[PDB]
Amino acid sequence: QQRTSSLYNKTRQFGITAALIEILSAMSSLEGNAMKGVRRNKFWEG
Amino acid sequence: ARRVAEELHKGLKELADYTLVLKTVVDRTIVKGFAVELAGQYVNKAEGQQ
Amino acid sequence: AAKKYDLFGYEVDTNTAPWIEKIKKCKYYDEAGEVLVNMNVSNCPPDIATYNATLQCIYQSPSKQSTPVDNESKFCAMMDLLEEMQHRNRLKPNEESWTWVMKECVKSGQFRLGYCIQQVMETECKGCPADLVKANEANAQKAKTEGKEHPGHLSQQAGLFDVKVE
Amino acid sequence: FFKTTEMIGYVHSIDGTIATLIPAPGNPGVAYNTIIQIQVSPTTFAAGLVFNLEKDGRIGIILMDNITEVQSGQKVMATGQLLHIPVGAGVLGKVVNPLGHEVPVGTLGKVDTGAPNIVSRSPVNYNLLTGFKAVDTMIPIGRGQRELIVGDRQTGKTSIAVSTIINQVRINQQILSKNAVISIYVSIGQRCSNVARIHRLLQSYGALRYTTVMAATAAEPAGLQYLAPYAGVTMGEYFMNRGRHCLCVYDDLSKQAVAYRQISLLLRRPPGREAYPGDVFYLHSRLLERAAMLSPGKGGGSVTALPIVETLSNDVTAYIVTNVISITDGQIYLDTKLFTGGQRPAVNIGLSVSRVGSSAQNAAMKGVAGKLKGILAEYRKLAADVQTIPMIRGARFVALFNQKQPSYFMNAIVSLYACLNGYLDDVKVQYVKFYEYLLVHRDLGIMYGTAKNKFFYMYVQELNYLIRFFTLNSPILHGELEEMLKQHTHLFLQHYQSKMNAIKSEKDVKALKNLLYSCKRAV
Amino acid sequence: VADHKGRVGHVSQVIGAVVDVHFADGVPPVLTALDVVDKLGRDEPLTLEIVQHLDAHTGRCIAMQTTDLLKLKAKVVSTGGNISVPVGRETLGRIFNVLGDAIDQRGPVGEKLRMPIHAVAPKLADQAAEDAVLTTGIKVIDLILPYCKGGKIGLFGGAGVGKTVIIMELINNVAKGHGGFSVFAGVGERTREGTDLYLEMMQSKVIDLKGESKCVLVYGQMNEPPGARARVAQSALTMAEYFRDVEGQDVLLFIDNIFRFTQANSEVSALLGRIPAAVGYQPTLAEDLGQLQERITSTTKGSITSVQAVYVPADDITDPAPATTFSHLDATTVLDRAVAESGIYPAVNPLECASRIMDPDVISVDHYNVAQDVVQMLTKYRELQDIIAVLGIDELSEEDKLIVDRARKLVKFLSQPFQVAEVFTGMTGHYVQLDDTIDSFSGLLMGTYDQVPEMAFYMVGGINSVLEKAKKMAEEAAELEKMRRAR
Ligand SMILES: Nc1ncnc2c1ncn2[C@@H]1O[C@H](COP(=O)(O)OP(=O)(O)OP(=O)(O)O)[C@@H](O)[C@H]1O
Ligand SMILES: Nc1ncnc2c1ncn2[C@@H]1O[C@H](COP(=O)(O)OP(=O)(O)O)[C@@H](O)[C@H]1O
Ligand SMILES: [Mg+2]
Ligand SMILES: [Mg+2]
Repeated sequence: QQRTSSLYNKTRQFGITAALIEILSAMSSLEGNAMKGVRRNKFWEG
Repeated sequence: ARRVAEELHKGLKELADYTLVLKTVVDRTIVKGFAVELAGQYVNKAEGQQ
Repeated sequence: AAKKYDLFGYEVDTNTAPWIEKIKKCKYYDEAGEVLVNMNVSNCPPDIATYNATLQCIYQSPSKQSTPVDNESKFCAMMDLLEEMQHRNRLKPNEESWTWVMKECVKSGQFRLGYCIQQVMETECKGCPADLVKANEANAQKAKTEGKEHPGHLSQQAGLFDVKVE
Repeated sequence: FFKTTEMIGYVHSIDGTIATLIPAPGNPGVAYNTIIQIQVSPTTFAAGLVFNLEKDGRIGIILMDNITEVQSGQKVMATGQLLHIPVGAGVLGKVVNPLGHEVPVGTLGKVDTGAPNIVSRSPVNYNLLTGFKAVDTMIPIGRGQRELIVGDRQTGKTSIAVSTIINQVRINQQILSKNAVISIYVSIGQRCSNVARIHRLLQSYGALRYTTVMAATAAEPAGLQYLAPYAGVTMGEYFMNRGRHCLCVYDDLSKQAVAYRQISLLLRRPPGREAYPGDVFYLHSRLLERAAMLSPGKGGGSVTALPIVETLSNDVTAYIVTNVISITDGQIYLDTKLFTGGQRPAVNIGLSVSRVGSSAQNAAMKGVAGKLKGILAEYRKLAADVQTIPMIRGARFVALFNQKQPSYFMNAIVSLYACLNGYLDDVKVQYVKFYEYLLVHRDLGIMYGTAKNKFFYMYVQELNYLIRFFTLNSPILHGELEEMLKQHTHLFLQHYQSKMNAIKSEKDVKALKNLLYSCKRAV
Repeated sequence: VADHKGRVGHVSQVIGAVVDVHFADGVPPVLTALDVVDKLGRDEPLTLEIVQHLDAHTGRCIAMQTTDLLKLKAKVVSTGGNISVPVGRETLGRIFNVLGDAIDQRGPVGEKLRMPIHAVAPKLADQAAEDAVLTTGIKVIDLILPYCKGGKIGLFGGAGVGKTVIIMELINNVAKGHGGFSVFAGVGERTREGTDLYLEMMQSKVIDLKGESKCVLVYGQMNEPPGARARVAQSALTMAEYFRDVEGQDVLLFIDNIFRFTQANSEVSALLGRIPAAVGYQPTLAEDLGQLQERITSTTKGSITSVQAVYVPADDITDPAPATTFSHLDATTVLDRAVAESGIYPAVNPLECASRIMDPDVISVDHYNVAQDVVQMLTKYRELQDIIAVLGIDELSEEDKLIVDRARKLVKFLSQPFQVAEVFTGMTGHYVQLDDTIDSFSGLLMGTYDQVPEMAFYMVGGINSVLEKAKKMAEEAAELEKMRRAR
C-alpha cells in the first residue's frame, strides 16, 4: 500500500506537469507564428 | 541569350505588347553556358562542375 | 435474355460470348486468368460456360507460362477455379467441369486424385465415364507393378531416434 | 521548342530536412501539396513537397533527396503536379524509395488518391492464409481487411508479417495468377541492415517474384519516411484496380508518426498531444481507408493491410496506438510475457480480435474454427478457476499453436481436426509436436504396412484444394480421413510413446529432449 | 451588404485543411459556404465554410474536400448562404454525403426543398414530455436501463466492445417495424461497415429500391477530411429535424460515432489559433457538442428517438469527450471490456448504466422492483467477490453462497445472442419480450430456478430457452454417463 501510494503521488505530479508543459508549448508555438505588422502611426509626430 | 529571350517572349501571348528588356545576373553555380528566365519560363543551357 | 444485377442492384453485362472466344485462343492457361480478370473489370461476370472454357484451356495448354514455373500443377489451378466458382460466385459445377478435372488427373498419372474425382462424380454427377475410370485403374496398376505406388522414403523403417527432424 | 520549367521563387532558409521558399515578385506561384525541384546545380535537382502556403507568400517545403546539396538562395522550379510513382508488374522483386527510385542490392500511380466509395466495396469473403494455426483459426484475416499487428519490441511483429508474405509463395506457384497475392513490404525508419536481411530472406524462399520492397531507412529524411506508406499502398492499388489482390505491410506506422511530428514541428505547426500534430489521426485514417475489397463491378481486386505498431511495457493506452486500433478491422496483440514463456508466435488470443469473423474463413476451416473457439473459451474459463474433455483438448490446441515457419493449409487443418476429435487424448502434451511432425512428414501406415486408404495420404499435397472445396466433414473425404487418423494414432502410441515413456538414461533423456525441441521448430 | 450571393473573394492562406479567404466587399457571414470557381485541374470540386472572421475583409474557413492543387489568390465565389441539404420523402432510400449530394450512383434525386445544416435548437417552450418504454428486445436494456420513446440514448464504450453490433441489433429490432422514418449518420467510421449496413437494409426491405424506402443514409467516414466529419452529423440532424417538424412523424436517428465530431473539431482547432484545453481538446468542446445535442430532441410537433454510439478513448471513461456527453442523454449504456473478455455479450456493465424512466411512475411497479433487486444483488456479489478471492467460497456462509449462486446465474442470464451477430456466435439470435424478461428475472431472484444448472442461463433468450438448454445439458450428461458406464 505504501509503495503504491508513493507511485500514485509521483504519477499524478508528473501527469499534471506534463499536461501543463504540453499546453504551454502549444501556446508558445501559437505565439511564435504571430508576426508584428507595420505600425500605421504618425511616427514623425513625436 | 538575347535570341532565347526573344523566342520565349514570342511564345508568351500575355507579353505581346510588353517590351523586351535583358537583365544580367551572375550565378556562381554555373561554370559554362547560360540560363534565361522570363515570366516564370526558365530555360537552362549551362553546366556546372563535373 | 433476362437482365442480371450485381450485389448493389446494378445491372451486369451478360454478353460473355467474345470472352469465351478469347479464352479458346490462348496458348498458355495462365493467360486464361487474364481474360477472366478483364471480364471482371468490365463488369461482365463469368458464367458456367466461361469456367468450362477456362478448364478446357488449362487441360489443353502446354504449361502455365512461356517459361516454366516451379511447383506448377494443372490440377491445383482447376480445383482453385472450381472453388472460386462455387463459393465466391454461387455456381454449381456441371458434369463437364468434373470430366475435365478427371481427364487432367488421368493425363498426369495421378491415380489417387483420380479416385477422389471418380467418387466426387459418382456422388454429385451421374457417374464417372467408364473410359476415364479404366484409364485411371490402368495407371494405378502400372504404378503398383513398377513399385512406385508410394514414395520410397515413406516405406523405410524408422525409430524414435532414427528420424531426422530438420 | 524549349524545356521551359516554371520558376516560382528562391530558397530562403534551411532547417534540417525542411526548407522555406520566398516567391519572386510576379511569378505564377506553386500549388498546395505539389512537388517542386530545387536547382542544386544547372543539371541537378532536389525534390521537395509543398506543405504550407503562408500569407507572406513564403512556402514551406519538405525536402526529399539531395538535402546536403540544398543551399539558401537557390532557384526553385514548380512542376505543378502531385506526386506520381512508377507502378506495374515490372517493379516486383525490386527495392525502391517512396519516390520510386530503385535501390541497388548487393504506368504512373498518384500517391494522393482517394479511398473507394461506399458502393464501390463488397463484403470480405476471401481468406488470406497467414500460415499460422492460431491466427488462421482464432483471428481470421480476409482479403481487403486492415489487421493491426500490435506489440512490444522483440515480440515477432516483423517475423509474422514476413512469414505471411512468404506463405503466399507456395500458393501462387500452383493456382492461376488471377488469384495470386502480390506483396508490398514497406520498411519505415528501420535499419538498412534489416532491409538487406529481409530482402535476402525473401529471396531465399523465392518471394521476390511476387513481392516488392519499399525502404525508407533511418538515415533518410523524415519526408521519405512520411511518404513511404502512401507510395507503398499506391503501388499496391495498381493491382487492386485491375481485378487482382495485394497485401501491404507497414513496418511500422509508429515511426511514420514520429517523422510526421518532426516535419510538422519544424514547419511551425501547433503541437498537440505528446507534441504530435493535431491531425495525426487523419494521417493513418486516410492511409488505411485505401485498403478495401472492390465490388464485382469494379473488378473485385483488393488490398490487405497489415500495419505494425509498437507499444511500451504492453501499454495500449498510447496516443497513436489507440488511433490505429480504432481504425483497423482487428488486431493481433503479441504479448511479451507469452513470448518469453515459450509461446511463439506470442499471439494473445484474449486481447486479439478479428471483426470480419468467420466470413474470412474457408468452408473447410469454418467448422474447425467454430468448435475450436468454444473449446478454447471453456478451457480458459476452467483453467483460471478435473481432466474434462475441454481441458484435455485445450492444452493440446495451445501446444499445436507453437510454430516457427508458416504451415501449409492441408497440414494445419488436418492437425487441428485430429486434435479436435479426440485423436490426441492419449498423447502426452509434451509429445504433441512430435506426433504432428510424424503425421505431416511421415506416414506410419505405409511404414508398418497397415495403410488401406485409396487416395487420402498426407504426402499427396494436391489434396489441399480438394479439402478446401468439399471440407473434411464430407462423405468424400471424411471416411478416409478418420481411417488415416485412427491408424496414425494407434501406430504412434504403440511404437513411439511406449519407448518414450521408458527412457531413463541421461543420454536418452537428453536425446529425447533435443528431439522434442527440434520438433517444436520443425512443424 | 445584405445579399452576399455571388460575392468574389481570393484565397490568401492555405495551411492544411484551413484556408483564409479575402473579400474586397466584406467577408460574408460566418458559416457561409464558398465555392472555389478557379480551374485548378482538380478531380473533385472544392468548397469552403466560413468559421471565423479575422477582420472586416478576411475570413478563416475549413475545406470539405482535400485542399490539394490549391494556389493562393484563387478565385472564390460565395453561395449566398450556409450549406444546404435536400429534405423530404424523396431522400428516402438514398445515400448522401456532408454536402447533400447522392453518392449511391442511383440517378438524380428529385428535391423540392433544401434546408441549411446550421439551425437554432428548440427553446424551452418547445419541449414535449414523452415517457413511454421502448422495447428493444434485449434483456439487459429492457430491465436495467429501459429506453424511452423520443429520448436520447448513448452507447459508451471502447474499441471492439460491441457498440456497432448493438446498433445493428437495435436497427433490426426497432426500425424494420417502425411506423415512421429513420436516419442513419455515419461519422468518422469504417466505410466497409457502411456498405454492410446498406446491404443489410436492402435485404431487410428497409430500403426498397423498386418500392418505397423508409430510411436515409448520410455518410462521412474516416477517409474524409476533418471538415466533412464535423458537418455530416449536422446534415443528418437537419434531415431528421425536417421529418420531425414538416412531416410531423416519429423518426429514429442513429449516430455512429458521435465522438468523431469532437475529434474533427479538435483536429481543426489547432490551425484556427485556439489554445488547446486539458487532454488536448479544443476549448469549445462543451459548447460545440451542446449546440448539436440540443437540436437532437423531441418537440411538441414530432419526436426523435436518438441512439448515439460514444467512443471512450483507451477505455478512459473520465476523458473529457465521453464525460461531456453523459448529461445530454436520457439513457446511458456503458460497455465494459472486462465483461466482453468473459464471454458475456452484450458487454453491458449494469452497475454503471442509468435510465431516466427507471421510476415507478413511468414503468410498472414490478419492473422497477425487479430491476432494483437485480442491481442490489449484483452489487452485493461484487462486494463478496473480494472475500471469495481472499478466503474462498467454502469459507462463506450459506446465506452468502445462495447470493453468490443467484448472482452468477443473473450475470450469465444477462447475456443474449443477437440476430445480427450469428456469424460471431454461430447461433440464432433471440428476441425477448418485456414481460418475459421481468417474469424470468423475478423468478430467478426468489430462487424458483435454484436447481437449474448455471450454464443453462448462458446465451439464451427467455425462461423457456433456459429450460430447453437445461434439458439438452441433462441429456448430453446422461449420454456421457452411459458412455462411462460401459467403460
Ligand atoms: N514464431 C517464432 N518462433 C521463434 N522465434 C521467433 C518467432 N517469431 C520471431 N522469432 C524471433 O524473435 C526475435 C524477434 O522477432 P522480430 O524481429 O519479428 O520482432 P519485432 O516485433 O520485429 O521486433 P523489433 O522489430 O522491435 O526488433 C527474432 O530473433 C526472431 O527470429
Ligand atoms: N453480440 C456479440 N456477440 C459476439 N461477439 C460480439 C458481439 N458484439 C461484439 N462482438 C465482438 O466485437 C466485434 C465487433 O466489434 P464492434 O461492434 O465493431 O465494436 P466497436 O464499434 O465498439 O469497436 C465482433 O467481431 C466480435 O468479436
Ligand atoms: Mg520489427
Ligand atoms: Mg464501431
